[PDB]
Formats: sequence, C-alpha cells, structure tokens
Amino acid sequence: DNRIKTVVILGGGTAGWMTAAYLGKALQNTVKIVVLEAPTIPRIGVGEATVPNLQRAFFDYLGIPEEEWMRECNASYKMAVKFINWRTPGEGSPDPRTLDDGHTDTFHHPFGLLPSADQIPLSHYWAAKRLQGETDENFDEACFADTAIMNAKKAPRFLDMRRATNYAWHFDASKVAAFLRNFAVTKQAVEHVEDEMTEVLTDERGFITALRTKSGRILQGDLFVDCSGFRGLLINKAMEEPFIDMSDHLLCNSAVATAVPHDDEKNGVEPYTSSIAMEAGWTWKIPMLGRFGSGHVYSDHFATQDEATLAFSKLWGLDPDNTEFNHVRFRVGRNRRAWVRNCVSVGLASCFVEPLESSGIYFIYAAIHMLAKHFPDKTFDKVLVDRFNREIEEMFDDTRDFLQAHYYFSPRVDTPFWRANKELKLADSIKDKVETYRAGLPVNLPVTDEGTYYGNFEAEFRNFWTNGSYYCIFAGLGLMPRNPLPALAYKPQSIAEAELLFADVKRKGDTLVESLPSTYDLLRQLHG
Ligand SMILES: N[C@@H](Cc1c[nH]c2ccccc12)C(=O)O
Ligand SMILES: [K+]
Repeated sequence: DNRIKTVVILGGGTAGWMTAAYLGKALQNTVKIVVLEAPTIPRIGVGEATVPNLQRAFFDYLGIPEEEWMRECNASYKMAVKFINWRTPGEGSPDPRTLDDGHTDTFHHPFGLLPSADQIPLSHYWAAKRLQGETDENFDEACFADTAIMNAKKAPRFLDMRRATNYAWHFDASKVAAFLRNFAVTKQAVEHVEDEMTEVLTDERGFITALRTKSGRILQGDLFVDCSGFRGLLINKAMEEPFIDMSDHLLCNSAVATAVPHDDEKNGVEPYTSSIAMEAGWTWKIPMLGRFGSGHVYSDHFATQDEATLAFSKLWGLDPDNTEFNHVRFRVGRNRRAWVRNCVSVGLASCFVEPLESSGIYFIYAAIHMLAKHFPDKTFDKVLVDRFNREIEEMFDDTRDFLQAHYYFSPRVDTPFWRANKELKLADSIKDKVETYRAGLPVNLPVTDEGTYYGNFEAEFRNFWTNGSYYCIFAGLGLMPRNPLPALAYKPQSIAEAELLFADVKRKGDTLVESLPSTYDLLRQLHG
C-alpha cells in the first residue's frame, strides 16, 4: 500500500479551504486532510468576481446549493466585465468619456457562446457589416442580448428563479473561505490546526515529511499543498523552486482597495464587474449586497502608493484621512513548476495575474481539479507531476497573453504607464492569434453548445478564451479584422440567416428588459 494517507495544506483563505473541501470529496474518506492556517485579523471585504463554471464544477460537486452559499457570503450577480475609459485619455472617472466617432467608451465581455450561421459565428457577420458601414452597432450590443439586460441593470433570473441568461458571482472572499472551512470541518472531517508554521522537515531526497507549528507540534504528511500566498513558504522557500516574474508582459504590481457603502434601493445594482481605466492602471468595481468592493490596480513604477490612493479616493469621493484601505504588493508570474517532489502549489503561491478578467478563483479551481485527476501515490511518478505542471503553465501563460492584449491594443498613450505598455513584446502564440483574427478567421472557435461547455469543465478548460472573448476585447478596443471572412462574399443565404440571429438578439433583449426584475429586486428576493 503505497498510497498517500495524509494531506497537509498550508494556509487557509479560498485556496486552502477550496482545496480541503474538494479533496475531501474526491478522496472519498480514504485520506486524512489537515489545514494549518495562521489566524489573522479579518481584513475588509474588497470583493472577488468569478466565472459561471463555479457552481457546477465546484459547489455542485460538494453538494452545496447555490442559494445556500450565496445567502451566507452576501453574493451578487455578474454577467460580464465592463470596460470603461480604456480607449480615451484622462483622469480616472466612473463615468465613460466619448470616442472621436461619438460612441461611449464602454465595452462588455459577457459570458456564453456566440450563435453561428452556416457554421460561422455571429461575430463575423457583425464585422462584415461594420467594416462596410452597414451597421454602427458595437460588437457587444449586436451579438449578446446580455448587453441590453446589463445596460438596464436587470437580473439574470426572474423572481421565481427561472434562468434568463448565463451569469457568475460577486462575493466577499473571506466569507466564502469561512463558509467552506465550516463545511470542511463539520461535514468532511477535515482537521483545522490554528497556528503558524516554523519548520519544514525533509528526508534525504528533499521530500517534505512534516511541518512544525510555532507551538512545537509536528504535522506529519505524505503530500503537501502550498496555499501560503505570495511568500510560497513550501514551493519557493523550502523546495527552492524559482518563480518566473512576468512583469515584462504586465506592469501592474500593486493594489489599494476598500469596500464602499452603496444605496442599492436608490441607484440599483449593476449585474457586472467594471474595469475603470486610470492614469497608471485600472480600478475594479464589484457590486455586492449593500456595498461595492473596489481596488485600484497600479504599477508602482508609475505611481506612489499615496498618488494611487489619492486618485482611487477621488473616483468615489472618499476621505483618504477617514477611509480604511488594504494595500497589497503582488507577485506577477508563475513558478517554473507548480508541483515539485511532494509539494503542490495552489493559488497565489502557484501564480498570479491582476483580476482584470477574474482569474483568481478559476486558477484555484483548475489546480485542485487537475490535482485530483493527477493525484499521486508515494512513488510520485515523474510523468504524473509533469503533466500537472504542463496544464498549470499553459493555463497561466494563455491567460497572461490575453490580459497583455488589453494593454497592448489600448489606444491610450496619454500617460507614461500607457506609453510603457506599448513598449512590451507579445508572446508568439498571442501574435499568431492576432494574425488569425486580422485575416477575418475565428480564434478558438467554440465546437460545443453551452450545456456541454459549462457542464463539463474539461471542455471549457481546453477552450477557455473563445472567439467571442477575443472579439469582445480586440473589437472593444478598436482592433478590427483587416477584412471580412472572404467566404462571406459567396454566401447570401448565410448572410440572410445571420440577419434572423441579429433580430433574435434584439427581440430577446427587448422582451427580457421589459419582463425581468431589477438585479436589486432579485437580490432582495434571494436574501429575504
Ligand atoms: N470561459 C469563460 C470566458 C469568459 C467570457 N467572458 C468572461 C468575462 C470574465 C471572465 C471570463 C470570461 C466563460 O465562458 O465563462
Ligand atoms: K511521509
């Protein structure tokens, strides 16, 4: 019997407690699971955003109903990330400026998959019309009914909880953590040890045998999961695995954040996350129940903590002398390997990017998912570890490339930050995709319906940023194909078919704006 008998997880928060809860279920009570979590002074909830797979892939697997966890964590609803002022120069403002062409400088990145006609995504029909002056509609409004719903701040479900669209979640991460801790301990026989780690004990081959706590207690184990955050106490310090810094792709490295009380009854609640462009980065806005989380992500090469804190306060008209701010310095990049010997990194300790496209919890989920599938025995087969490592690095680099694209193809050059972004080099694979897009071809074409895509994690994992997401961002920022897909010039029936799709999107949006409750009302209904 060469089986792992004990798993020790260093660190709590979302990474630790998602890991504990997930492996709790996956390992079917054959393995003891211990979490060693430093107790800390609970910081203010600056808000986290997620992607739609979270309920099916994670909470449904644990048997936790959506309303149960949402009610505990003050969760709200997300239908997109909405980008504001990424094309126009100026001070940071919550209000969108106007483009040269008269359009408002906003664009959406909603969920779901684009419909197709004659096996060609709606995006391409839109682009054919836009390039030839047959439409002045933006890509997002023409191709996603969700755009209309969001503009009127309506909910993704009706008041009887009938689904109208795809959505994900906004929530306070520490609340989800507390909830999962509670779940894992009471329901799954996970042991919680509230203490700090002082020693990492290793055998002759450099495999971890145990952690010592600050109280002297030794926690023996066979597999160790590093959820220690940015310090990477196991993977980087103890195992000495180098972190690959990727600040030559993404300049932002700091954040200042707070929670802002909000008159929901008065203003409504946005069913989306906003990315508000600033002079030296951007600011998130994550509406929750009664408050929104916000954080100004910035490069400290281009702004001091005071400068950034001042500009951020100014967005919302905060008193910086009378406001509670969390300041964070980020690691941006990933370990050379996520898993070395019998030490597996998950979360911040593995890798990180700014939450520009809500990567944080997805990255955690993907790791634990891949860990359960690549779960080892005590012989730690080199191939098993290698394939796991391979998935994390492809996952990471791919999302990295996608985020750089947001900065690289921004037309802004008004501050040294925005100028500096146009000096960085793109990786080959995102260059390749830009080339493909620009010839009018789809990038990462969806080959699946939504049911399959959001019902089977592995389907989404192999095609995470689809053609639709590429169109949302490139087109959103003003990057268009050089020309339409040439096949379209030969396909009048197919063009007619696409007109019907365009009309279905208008009709759905109009009908659903008319009949849907406000996001605000749906929240009241849910949290009553
Ligand atoms: N795989 C994600 C892609 C996605 C689309 N829009 C997004 C906005 C934010 C983050 C991710 C996304 C999904 O379909 O859910
Ligand atoms: K051991």
